[PDB]
Amino acid sequence: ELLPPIAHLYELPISKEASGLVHRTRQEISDLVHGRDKRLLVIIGPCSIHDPKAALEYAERLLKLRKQYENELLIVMRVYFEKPRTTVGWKGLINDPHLDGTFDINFGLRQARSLLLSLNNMGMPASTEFLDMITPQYYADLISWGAIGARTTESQVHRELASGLSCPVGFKNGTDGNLKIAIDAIGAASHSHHFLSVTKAGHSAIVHTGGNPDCHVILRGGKEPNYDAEHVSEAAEQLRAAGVTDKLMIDCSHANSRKDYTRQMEVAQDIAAQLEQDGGNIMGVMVESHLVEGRQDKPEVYGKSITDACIGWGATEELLALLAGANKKRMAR
Amino acid sequence: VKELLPPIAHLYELPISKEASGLVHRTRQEISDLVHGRDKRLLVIIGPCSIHDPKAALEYAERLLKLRKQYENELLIVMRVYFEKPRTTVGWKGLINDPHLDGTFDINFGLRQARSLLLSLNNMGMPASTEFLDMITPQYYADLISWGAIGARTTESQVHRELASGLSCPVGFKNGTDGNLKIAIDAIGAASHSHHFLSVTKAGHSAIVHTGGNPDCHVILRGGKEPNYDAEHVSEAAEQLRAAGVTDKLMIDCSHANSRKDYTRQMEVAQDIAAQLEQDGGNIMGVMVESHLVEGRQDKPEVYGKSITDACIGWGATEELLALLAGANKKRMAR
Amino acid sequence: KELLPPIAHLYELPISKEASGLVHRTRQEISDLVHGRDKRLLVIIGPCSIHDPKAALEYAERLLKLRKQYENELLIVMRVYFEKPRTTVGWKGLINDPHLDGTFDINFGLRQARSLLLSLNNMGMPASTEFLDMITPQYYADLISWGAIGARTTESQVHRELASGLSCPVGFKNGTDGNLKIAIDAIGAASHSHHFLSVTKAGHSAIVHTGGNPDCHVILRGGKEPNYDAEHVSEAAEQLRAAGVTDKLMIDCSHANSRKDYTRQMEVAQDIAAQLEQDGGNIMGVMVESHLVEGRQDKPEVYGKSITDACIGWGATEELLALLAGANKKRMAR
Amino acid sequence: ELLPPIAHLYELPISKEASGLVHRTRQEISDLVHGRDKRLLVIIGPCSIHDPKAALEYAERLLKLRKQYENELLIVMRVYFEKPRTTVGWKGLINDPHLDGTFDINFGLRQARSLLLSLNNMGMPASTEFLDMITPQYYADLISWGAIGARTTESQVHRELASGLSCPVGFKNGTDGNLKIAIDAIGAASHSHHFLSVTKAGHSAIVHTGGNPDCHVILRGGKEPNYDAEHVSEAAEQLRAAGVTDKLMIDCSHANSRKDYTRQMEVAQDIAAQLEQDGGNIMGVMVESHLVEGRQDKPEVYGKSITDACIGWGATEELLALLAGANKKRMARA
Ligand SMILES: C[C@H](OP(=O)(O)O)C(=O)O
Ligand SMILES: C[C@H](OP(=O)(O)O)C(=O)O
Ligand SMILES: C[C@H](OP(=O)(O)O)C(=O)O
Ligand SMILES: C[C@H](OP(=O)(O)O)C(=O)O
Ligand SMILES: [Mn+2]
Ligand SMILES: [Mn+2]
Ligand SMILES: [Mn+2]
Ligand SMILES: [Mn+2]
Repeated sequence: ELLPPIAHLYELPISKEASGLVHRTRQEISDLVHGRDKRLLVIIGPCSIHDPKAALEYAERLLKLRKQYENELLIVMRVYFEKPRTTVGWKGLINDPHLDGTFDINFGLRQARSLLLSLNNMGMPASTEFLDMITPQYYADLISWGAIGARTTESQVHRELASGLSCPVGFKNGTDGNLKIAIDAIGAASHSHHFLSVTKAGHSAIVHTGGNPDCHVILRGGKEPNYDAEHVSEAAEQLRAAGVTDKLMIDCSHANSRKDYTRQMEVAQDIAAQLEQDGGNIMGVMVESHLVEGRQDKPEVYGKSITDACIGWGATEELLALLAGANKKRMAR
Repeated sequence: VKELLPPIAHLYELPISKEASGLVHRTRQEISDLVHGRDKRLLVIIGPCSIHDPKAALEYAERLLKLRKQYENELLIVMRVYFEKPRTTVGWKGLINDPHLDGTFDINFGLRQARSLLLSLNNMGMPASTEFLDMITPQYYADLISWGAIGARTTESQVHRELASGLSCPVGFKNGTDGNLKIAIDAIGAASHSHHFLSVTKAGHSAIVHTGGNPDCHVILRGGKEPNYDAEHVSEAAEQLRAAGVTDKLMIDCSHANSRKDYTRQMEVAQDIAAQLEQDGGNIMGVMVESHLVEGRQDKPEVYGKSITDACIGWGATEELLALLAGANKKRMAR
Repeated sequence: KELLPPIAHLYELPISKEASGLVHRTRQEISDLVHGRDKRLLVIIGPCSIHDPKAALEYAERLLKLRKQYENELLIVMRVYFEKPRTTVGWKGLINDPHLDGTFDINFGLRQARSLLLSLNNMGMPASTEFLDMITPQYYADLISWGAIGARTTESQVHRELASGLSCPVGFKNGTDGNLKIAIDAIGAASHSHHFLSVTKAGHSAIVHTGGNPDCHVILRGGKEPNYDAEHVSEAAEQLRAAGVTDKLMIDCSHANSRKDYTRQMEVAQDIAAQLEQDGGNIMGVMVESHLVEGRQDKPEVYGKSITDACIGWGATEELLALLAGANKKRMAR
Repeated sequence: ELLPPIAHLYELPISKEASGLVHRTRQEISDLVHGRDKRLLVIIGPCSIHDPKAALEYAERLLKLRKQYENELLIVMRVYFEKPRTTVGWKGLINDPHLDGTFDINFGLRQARSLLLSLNNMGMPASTEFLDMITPQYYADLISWGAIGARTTESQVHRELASGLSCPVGFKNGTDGNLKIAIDAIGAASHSHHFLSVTKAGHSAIVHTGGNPDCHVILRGGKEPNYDAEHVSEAAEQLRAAGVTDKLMIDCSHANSRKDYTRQMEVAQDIAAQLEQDGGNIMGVMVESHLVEGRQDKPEVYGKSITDACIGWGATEELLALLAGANKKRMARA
């Protein structure tokens, strides 16, 4: 029997501190999306959260780099709770918290909220992919930035959802490299919509959204990678042609790394080079990172991904120093 | 946030009848048989791109009904009764979302009107098909639907695969808007399995549902960068379907990216399909045709029985096309 | 079983401009009687219980002409009782068992009740009922111009709570053995704001915060002995004033005041008429159990005849209203 | 914005131990009601719970007597969360937990469940008055015995509620002494009913109850006390005449004590004397007891009632020893 959002909000109300961090971080990101600040947003963390203990440890380490680079980078943790599978598979912590096919969703949602509250309370803002239609009411108030995945960008119900989120939202290009669907998606999500959704009390209702002003595109690769300068420039021209923001984000992972975690660094280096030469259209990057590098099918090793392979903590330090140094130069112009 | 009546309210005013229930049951089975190769009739999903007027749709049904009966040994005719439309950016999302066509978004009326029409259609002997786009609306009218599509833009979406996994009707997954067929094959795999996810009950309250899987899914070739209707394309698709361990019987959409911005090309496509059915065409179990009383399209709903969404062929062309397919499939069935 | 929420019935049967206006008006007009601003006599009259809408519509049609005829002396409002409190067990009314066969088709019952109430208000006839259940009122309350809380539930806090949140005037009946203080206590209670659990138009439980009902009053319905007469009214008015609440009250001609003998309602009416002639300043209303055809029956075989408490018939009803109208015309002249 | 029962059941699931205690205690009480065991049920504790700390402390002390006297008495704590007022007033911990007019009902219901779980976990079963229609779904699973109050015994919605409780239920005679309404009530509650109620998920629904076979009456005084032998005998005769159990419970407090806390001991002494002589129709008693005696308007003194005045802990030890000694003799005859 599903507990409604209000049950979880009662046990874990948002705090003054978390509320302020979310509010502030959303604004700060808005400023990047609309070209009012030239810091580089960095969405970085695990492909998926499967352990909260490890995620809290990861956050603790990342928090120090968030503070150290705060003049060059705006660091936000990937705290992904919902995973889109190619066919079937584990859909994430909310759907299957115990990782055993028991689908204890009430526990999952509790655990997700708790972790998010803790993260915000320690000073680390959170980001996630919004995949399910009904789960967001549980934890959305604790999210500073949202992704709509490559597999759902073209979907109208996801564009509808985005249109009503209070956080900035990144739409990824399609799994074969279609960028126009993400540009279309900003157009869609920036408008007001009417559709069916569920309330904080667990009942279905008609909602009227005001539109999300702060959407942007994410280059995640397709058949071929789309990260490089030619690709960014091409994208920016298409964005301007559609009358939407020409500031975009580049995913170092996934189709841009050809599903090879050791290539995220190459992509980061290419981005760094663009930031040095010009790179005026770049406002963010995305990196799949964890305590320990690689991936594993069963959750045997602590702080190691059970979804997409991540770079480890050492490589993570390198990468952030690389980007911070490069962006400091861009901001000096 | 505005008041929404739960499904049970609409089920109370418009309960399914013995007859509609039996037609739905029977038609789902009949389609299952096509999907799994037990019957060589050709499913034909045919009707408007979208329903915007119930009067016209009832009239269209009246005429189509006679052909459904006339061709029942060769074709299994089912009407397109599409209530939910996926836009490229923004636009009118269909009768449920905006029944009045004026931006009033009177969804309670929409859902009532949709159920009423569907009940009337089934009652007169015409089965109905629609695209399932929204997650929460299906509980309102799903019991009146004999076949469902998941659109090109949502086939890759996991929530749509989940929804499909719990529908009691056969379901067609369309290839992607640029021609990706693997996403539809992946989608059958997904939807055929059991899933656990959040959904809303007949009473309007969110809940965890545990679906049993949908064994009757299949692929639809709707074009992409290049059309995928012809024999080479069908054969390539059947090989990929067999490789994935799912049914190699598929459906071909004559409309959309296969007709490539001419409604009248649907006839060319139908002719090509007819030729395949004559030569061999063993992998084809269905086709899809965008048809209305009057041909073409219009931005405003000024002309009766003319589409306000994608352009359709008219009634005359519709008669030609069905006779063509019937004649051709009679031959395939004789071998 | 799957209960439809109030909004489902409100969608099919929205209140009309006309019904809405009649309800609003009639509640005000009654308020005026309760607080002594108008000397017309409220008359709550109709069947003990509604078991057939056809008959009730026919009854209303006839009563409507007397309501118009006597509108300067009487304010006539129909008893349209959907919920019945049993001594032990029994048929609890149309909402609970509409088919009268123990099928308990409550969704139908509530639909039928609302439909009837809408039709009644639409034709010009205001409606009254006893509010017994906690959750049913959300379905039809908007169509009710006056409400009773029964003798068996007046002392109950959940009924006082419910009353506190009704937008219509409410009569509290004295207890089944004649206790009047519980009804006076009940006005105190219901006049204040309350917080308690209730169900929304959407069918979900919720905390409600009521504003209080300023239009409550007492009803004398008999006990071990009848309490209708002048000595009893005077005694009651003194107790009401002592508690700081309205000393205008209503007298039930039926039930314990008639000693469960329908032919005595007329005696009681005559005694009330005499009081209205002599003085009767504390009386603002009466209650009469009336139908098309007099008496009662266990099974619903005869049309327009009660299956609950025995009622007077249409002829006697015409007599009684003329009696009260004539008597009250005199009181108003003073 | 009201949380549904499932939210509280998720945070505070019933334990194996509490579940077993409830199950067992309900059976043991059933046995008393139907004359299969001659122990004396004792419902004892505060008039109302306003502080959980004090209630847990009270329980701790009572638990030792429950164990000491377990062969003669079956002791169960009064843990009353809902209070019926004469007019207006504080309605109990659930309605206003903070005691300040903030009506924080979500907190109240949480606190009530938590306290009840703790009580059952330590070995102390709980009893309460069921007043509200929607609150029971929150805490009912933790209750071993239920009362329907003097003010609501005649009410059909309370008889309906009772008909679906899994615990034995005592119906009190009316505030002026009417016993027949309680006998009628057992008749009613023992039958199946159909009515509207709210689910564990917080949505309204139609419920079909199976009937409660374990109801009995409670003598709690009226205009005059009804505790004595003549009154018991007279009640038993009426009970037998109605075909329901002639084993009853006697409240030492309220009308019987004449609203005087000191008086309860007298009543207990009279009951003890009946148990010695014969007292075959008595299965239970009710006592209003707390740490400290008397009452107070504001919650200034710890463990002292803010509702009806209670006897203190000392007097409580005296009373239980009195009843235990007396009932040991009754049980020896057999
Ligand atoms: C899988 C997902 O990215 P996508 O494949 O949607 O680009 C993710 O962010 O890990
Ligand atoms: C729009 C939809 O088709 P799709 O573009 O998903 O093939 C339809 O059938 O009208
Ligand atoms: C039963 C009820 O009267 P009461 O007994 O509450 O005075 C009625 O008016 O039918
Ligand atoms: C007040 C209530 O009992 P009653 O007055 O119903 O006998 C109680 O037990 O506190
Ligand atoms: Mn990933
Ligand atoms: Mn179309
Ligand atoms: Mn009556
Ligand atoms: Mn008390």
